[PDB]
Amino acid sequence: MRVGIPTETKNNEFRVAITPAGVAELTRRGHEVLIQAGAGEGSAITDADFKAAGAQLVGTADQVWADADLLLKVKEPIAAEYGRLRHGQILFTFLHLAASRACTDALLDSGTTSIAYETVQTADGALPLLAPMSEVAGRLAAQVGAYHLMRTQGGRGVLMGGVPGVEPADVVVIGAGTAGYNAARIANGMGATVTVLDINIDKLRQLDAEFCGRIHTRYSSAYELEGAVKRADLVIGAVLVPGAKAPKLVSNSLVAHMKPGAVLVDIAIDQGGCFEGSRPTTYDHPTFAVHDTLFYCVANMPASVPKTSTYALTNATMPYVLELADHGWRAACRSNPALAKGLSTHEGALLSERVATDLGVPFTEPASVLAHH
Amino acid sequence: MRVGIPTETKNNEFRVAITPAGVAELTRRGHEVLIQAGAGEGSAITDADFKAAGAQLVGTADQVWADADLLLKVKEPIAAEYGRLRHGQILFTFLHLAASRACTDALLDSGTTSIAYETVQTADGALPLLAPMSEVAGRLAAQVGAYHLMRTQGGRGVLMGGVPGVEPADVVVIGAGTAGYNAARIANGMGATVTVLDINIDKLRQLDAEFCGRIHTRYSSAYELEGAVKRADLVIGAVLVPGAKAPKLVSNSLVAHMKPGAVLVDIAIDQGGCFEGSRPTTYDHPTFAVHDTLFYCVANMPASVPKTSTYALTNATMPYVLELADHGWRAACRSNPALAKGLSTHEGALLSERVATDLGVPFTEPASVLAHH
Amino acid sequence: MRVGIPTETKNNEFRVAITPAGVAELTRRGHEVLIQAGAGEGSAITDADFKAAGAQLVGTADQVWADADLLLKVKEPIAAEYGRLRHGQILFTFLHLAASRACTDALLDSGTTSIAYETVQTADGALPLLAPMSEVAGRLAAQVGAYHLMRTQGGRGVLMGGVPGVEPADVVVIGAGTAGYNAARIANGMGATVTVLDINIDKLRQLDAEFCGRIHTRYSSAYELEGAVKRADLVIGAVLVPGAKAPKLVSNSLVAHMKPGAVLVDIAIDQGGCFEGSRPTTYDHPTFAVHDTLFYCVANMPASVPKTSTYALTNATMPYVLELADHGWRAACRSNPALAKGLSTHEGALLSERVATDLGVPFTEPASVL
Amino acid sequence: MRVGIPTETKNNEFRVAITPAGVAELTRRGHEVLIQAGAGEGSAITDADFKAAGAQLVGTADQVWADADLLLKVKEPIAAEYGRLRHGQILFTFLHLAASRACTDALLDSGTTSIAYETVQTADGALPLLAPMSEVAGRLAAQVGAYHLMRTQGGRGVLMGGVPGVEPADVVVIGAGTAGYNAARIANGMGATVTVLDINIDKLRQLDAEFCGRIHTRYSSAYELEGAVKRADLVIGAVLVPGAKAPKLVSNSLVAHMKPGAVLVDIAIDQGGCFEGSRPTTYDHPTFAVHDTLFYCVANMPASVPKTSTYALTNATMPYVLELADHGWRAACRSNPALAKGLSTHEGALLSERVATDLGVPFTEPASVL
Ligand SMILES: NC(=O)C1=CN([C@@H]2O[C@H](COP(=O)(O)OP(=O)(O)OC[C@H]3O[C@@H](n4cnc5c(N)ncnc54)[C@H](O)[C@@H]3O)[C@@H](O)[C@H]2O)C=CC1
Ligand SMILES: NC(=O)C1=CN([C@@H]2O[C@H](COP(=O)(O)OP(=O)(O)OC[C@H]3O[C@@H](n4cnc5c(N)ncnc54)[C@H](O)[C@@H]3O)[C@@H](O)[C@H]2O)C=CC1
Ligand SMILES: NC(=O)C1=CN([C@@H]2O[C@H](COP(=O)(O)OP(=O)(O)OC[C@H]3O[C@@H](n4cnc5c(N)ncnc54)[C@H](O)[C@@H]3O)[C@@H](O)[C@H]2O)C=CC1
Ligand SMILES: NC(=O)C1=CN([C@@H]2O[C@H](COP(=O)(O)OP(=O)(O)OC[C@H]3O[C@@H](n4cnc5c(N)ncnc54)[C@H](O)[C@@H]3O)[C@@H](O)[C@H]2O)C=CC1
Ligand SMILES: [Mg+2]
Repeated sequence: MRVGIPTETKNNEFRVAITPAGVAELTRRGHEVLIQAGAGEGSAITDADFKAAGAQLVGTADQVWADADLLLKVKEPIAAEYGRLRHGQILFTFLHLAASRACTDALLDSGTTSIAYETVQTADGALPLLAPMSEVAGRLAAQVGAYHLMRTQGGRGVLMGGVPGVEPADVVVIGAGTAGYNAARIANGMGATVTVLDINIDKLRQLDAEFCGRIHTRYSSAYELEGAVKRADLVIGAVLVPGAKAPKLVSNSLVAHMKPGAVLVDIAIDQGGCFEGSRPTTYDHPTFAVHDTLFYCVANMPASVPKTSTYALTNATMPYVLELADHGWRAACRSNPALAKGLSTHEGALLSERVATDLGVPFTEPASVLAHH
Repeated sequence: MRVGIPTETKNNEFRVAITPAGVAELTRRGHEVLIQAGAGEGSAITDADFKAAGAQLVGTADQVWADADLLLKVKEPIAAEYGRLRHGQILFTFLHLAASRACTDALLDSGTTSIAYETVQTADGALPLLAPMSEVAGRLAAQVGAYHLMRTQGGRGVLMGGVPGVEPADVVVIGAGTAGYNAARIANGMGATVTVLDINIDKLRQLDAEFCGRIHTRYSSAYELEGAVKRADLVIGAVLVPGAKAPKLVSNSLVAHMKPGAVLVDIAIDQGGCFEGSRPTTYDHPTFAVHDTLFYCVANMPASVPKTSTYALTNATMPYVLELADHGWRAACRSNPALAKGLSTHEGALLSERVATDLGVPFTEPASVLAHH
Repeated sequence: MRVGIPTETKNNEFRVAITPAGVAELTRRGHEVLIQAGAGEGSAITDADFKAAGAQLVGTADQVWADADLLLKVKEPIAAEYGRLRHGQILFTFLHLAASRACTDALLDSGTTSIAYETVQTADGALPLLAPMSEVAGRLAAQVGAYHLMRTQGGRGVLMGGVPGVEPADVVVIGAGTAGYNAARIANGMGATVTVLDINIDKLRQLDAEFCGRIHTRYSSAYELEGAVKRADLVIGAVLVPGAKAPKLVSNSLVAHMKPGAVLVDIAIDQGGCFEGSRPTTYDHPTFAVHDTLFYCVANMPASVPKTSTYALTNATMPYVLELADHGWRAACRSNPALAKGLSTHEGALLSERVATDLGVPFTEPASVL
Repeated sequence: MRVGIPTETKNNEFRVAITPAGVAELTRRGHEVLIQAGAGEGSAITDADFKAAGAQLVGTADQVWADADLLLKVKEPIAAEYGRLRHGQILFTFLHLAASRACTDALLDSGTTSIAYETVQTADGALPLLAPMSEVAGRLAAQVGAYHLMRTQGGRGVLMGGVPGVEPADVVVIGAGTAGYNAARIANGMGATVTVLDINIDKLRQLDAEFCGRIHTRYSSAYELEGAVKRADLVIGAVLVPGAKAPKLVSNSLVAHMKPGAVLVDIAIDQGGCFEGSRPTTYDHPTFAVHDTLFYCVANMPASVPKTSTYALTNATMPYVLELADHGWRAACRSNPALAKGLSTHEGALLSERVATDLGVPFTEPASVL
């Protein structure tokens, strides 16, 4: 088949959905790889690099979308792209549909077959395609929160680690999964006093073992979260219900009780945000004020480190890409239950139950389009 | 005596040279404390805070300078303050004279008695007043370097710590003293691969013990510096020869051979900069390009974290401030050789040999102004 | 029943198939334990140590083999022992039958019932009796790579950990499984800069968390693998692909590009080696040159630390030995599918499909004898 | 001035007294650096590497010695080199003149000015040019001890780290100084249970603080030492008594009570062993039996890892070398009392009191030549 990779178009999106190694492997398997000229430049992959691997370089985004049977992207199609969505094409990208009725409507109305990276889910419950991005986003959350804590950024004016005799920053991380663990680890590596909250006590046990209690753990209740957030210099919101809209855990009323100059980084903004006051921001204008605090709500965090994140992502996705290319969406999803959990839309049908409930749209069973005859 | 603390006037300087605890202790000792209205607001110390501790709040900077027997500051006087310098006043602050003939001439021509925080030196050779600021600046250098490595900042687009399976940032720190050690420590905590260079092998031994060889150490020669710098994503310049102009260790020629979008943070900018291309920058406009790299050269780094740095500084300076108030400069310096080593100017005489050598200006022995009659 | 443990007879094999602790447990359960005099001396277990535990010490190998209902060994029987193989006896040892037609035929001709340690396999797919040997081999690879890096051994002359101000050895481990993990851990403890490569990202993620990034991890793409190997003073090959010969990941062409005196330790030599240029070496002549490089490829690494290895193995085999002794092979294999997976021969029948196809011998389904 | 570096000519000596970094610093300052073709090959430094840094490479040892004002070496001049020693040249190398009347007399007869690396000494009493060699030797001790513990080398057959469920090696380090600290650190990083003994309780506190109690510490007495050694798989002797030969802390009688196959590495063999049974061993035959134990006694351990050792040493000597070249011996020694402590010979006068006492030669006070 033809697999196509357009340039990413979201604000400051420097990533690309394939590397030369992946192109050479698709070409070796008999596939045709079409890449928009310049697509890899943000990640320092030249057109010449992609060409040497076996790709054909096309001039326009229109032609990539039109000719590709399998379309690989990094982020979700935005408004100026909805017109390129096709019936009978497979879209394989991050989608975050529970957070976007407009994105969902566009996919459904086009009749396309889309599979979301972030809902591909193995039997142990892990999300292997989201994982590398959560690792990047969590590590970044610690450094951006540290940066915005500087008084020159409107922040409280506290050094992450303090210095001998002087208190460090108090950091609260909500969520002890991939992003929360990575945020906690880097914040702790910067010398900050880190508390992590989760409702999953086994994830708290993992953190407790790994850092020998140096990273504090608290069972997450409204009662506990409220007290921890009031004491915080920096709050990192890192919760997830897979494929679903994030719960609002930090109320604006609570934020009104925070220290002036406190910073809140909502990593969960891609799924709607776990702070009441959260709304999507961009790398161009990443922050806004709520009461006396600073909110940071960038929904494509890993875009700023594309030399890291482009490879981290494709290291994980390529095995699924190869199966989709070789066998098509239906056979690949039948052969691989984890891939099938990524099924999002097909021929006008919403195949995600959580997204269906979250948006108030009718739900079609994934087992129906995968049923045998 | 009257001890006067004006508002700092350097770009983004939120620190103040005393706290209410210090003010209360001088007042207890029978000294009058004059503070410019608003001097502590950057460090969240209100005029009310200073008044409750016993300070007289004054409206203008002109009055503080004119009335004060001992004038406490954080940074060196700048041009708009040159006219405020006075004969018969003791000025106690960070001076960095070897890096400013203009500041030196202004202090000499005024006839003022000045004592540099950064040359107060104990018999073991340590600089106890520079140290806390070096700790702050070193920790900041790592977080600020990480930030500027983001592609959105014009950086290489590499995450400090990488993520599993993907290479982390390569960080080179020049200088294994207080600032370098602290920069290495934080960069390493962020997951970067850190190499520290020094000519002092016992400082390398210290780092090797502390992080179990996780922080790499290399004997500093031009040859090792070159190889190290060419491989670096982030270079942190942290060398010092106490009281002297910093040596130029990274040439513009070497910078031309660096990776595109590499970041170089010159902490040693306050002594003239240890990179050939360094010139002083501000928190408003901190970076500029040299060849295909970004230089960061802020000479007042600890100003961005005044909640940490004002307290760290005053924790260290206050013991000396008390001796100067109680006994005046000559008796205090006679009784404390460490304080005497900070002596910089008196009545048009330059009392620092390193500054005199580096500026090509006549030197007068500190012992001669301290001699008994 | 009677459990017999003879002295190992293969060259440089100093291990033994039981310790005093296992002897005491068998004996407490009512079993007789027969041990050949001197069997434990290679592993620093004296005859007195075994007797104190309850063993009957026996003068000759013949008597042990003759009187044992269950015969425990470390290595496969070799040619001078083929006549000792016995119908109605259970043999439990490392067999590696796909590697020896001679051994397979001897086992088949003997009518004996044999169970191989290396194919005992639990439901998650782990091999609990190979595991301890992979741990030992991994840890040894770091120590032996360090030694051979000394210029007096023909290596580059680089100390694993450097000294302050001086560059440590650059160590690359290919494979993040049991042996590779253990290799990485010790080499990192010796102060080397360690990079681990794997195609399994979960295993890299585990290494990253455990050492907080001290041990570097790279996804095993051709570009990353070749880059890492070119920079390396020491390469440790610790790859296994289930059911297959080791892939040749390091080509002679790549080796021509390495630093002179660089050392390559191929743990996976027991599956053919994961370097193009690997071939079996010996404790007598453990290294050979390929290009300007030193290869080390010893197939029986754990034999070199028999005091450690004997305990690692027998701690792992113990629960299976106790079930076999208490219940007999058929009931024990019926009750424990992990054990049943080790079933190798019974009464002239070959019970492993992999061995059967590899050797060109008729396969008999294990279900048919159970 | 002209700084000359000849090839080392002692058997198995493959270090060199300068690196390209050193050559570049000397040449940037306007000095001429002359290096015998092939001098750095043992340390993986090619003639090309030296030339690129600014060295002139010369075909013969004779030319280097004849043309050099400052002659840098690693070992003492040997008999074949006595004819090359010159009045008006400065020699800077490890000399150990107390150990050789023949070398001392050749230096005196020649009229040469010589400075011993090993007696350069700062005010706190430290020997900064011996220090990197003690670091290398201590780290090497742990790796070679691990290797010789293998049963295939005649050791007990014990892996340093054990493996889960199995006992690690018991390692005893005698001396918590530079070599001892470094041996303890590497042996601990290999997973061994390490106990360090010293009479200096402050060195013990440093070890306790730095490894959080994981490295065990015991006050050194004959009684404690007897107990520790009897439990040890590996003993590392790393004692130094300033101004004296190594005390014999481990008697042959004690060695008789040790575990069979225990390994003892005597780092202090250069002063001429802290074990009663120690005698010089060689890289050809590095170990020998005492009772049921294996002794390792190599007097030049750092020559094993020349790439590491050369850089460790020459990074240490570099600032002294730059002073000598920039300012000549007289001004450099006057300005640096540490450097002056290394003064050995000048114009037939012997400037070390210790050497003059030991050999029965007249002593000339170094201050009288300065
Ligand atoms: N902004 C960006 O660029 C990126 C955002 N993300 C987002 O980060 C979020 C977290 O991702 P992962 O850490 O990979 O997920 P994860 O599933 O590994 O962890 C989420 C954790 O939140 C916990 N949790 C759920 N509800 C909770 C509650 N009410 N109170 C306390 N804890 C609760 C869960 O128990 C779980 O341990 C997701 O929305 C993900 O899409 C990920 C990558 C990039
Ligand atoms: N920009 C800012 O806001 C601040 C700057 N600083 C500055 O940072 C600099 C370093 O301060 P500290 O770390 O406290 O000094 P320190 O004395 O503790 O350490 C300096 C280190 O540089 C090494 N060094 C000197 N010359 C060298 C050479 N040629 N090559 C390699 N290494 C060499 C020394 O051996 C020493 O270990 C000073 O200039 C200090 O004033 C300190 C605080 C704030
Ligand atoms: N020489 C000796 O004396 C001994 C050798 N061994 C052998 O060592 C080998 C490794 O054993 P274990 O560590 O227990 O296996 P394991 O199954 O625990 O791990 C092997 C790893 O190799 C990885 N791998 C596969 N293909 C790869 C590639 N292209 N690049 C990088 N990594 C890749 C796998 O993903 C897996 O994580 C086996 O052949 C085993 O029999 C074991 C004991 C002793
Ligand atoms: N074989 C070789 O190639 C090399 C040998 N060496 C030798 O290693 C030896 C040790 O050197 P360094 O560690 O640098 O000396 P060091 O002075 O740093 O430390 C020696 C330690 O031995 C301790 N010690 C003295 N008497 C003791 C006793 N009765 N019990 C326990 N501890 C005692 C001292 O308190 C001191 O802490 C020296 O003889 C040195 O020449 C050094 C380099 C290479
Ligand atoms: Mg000079």
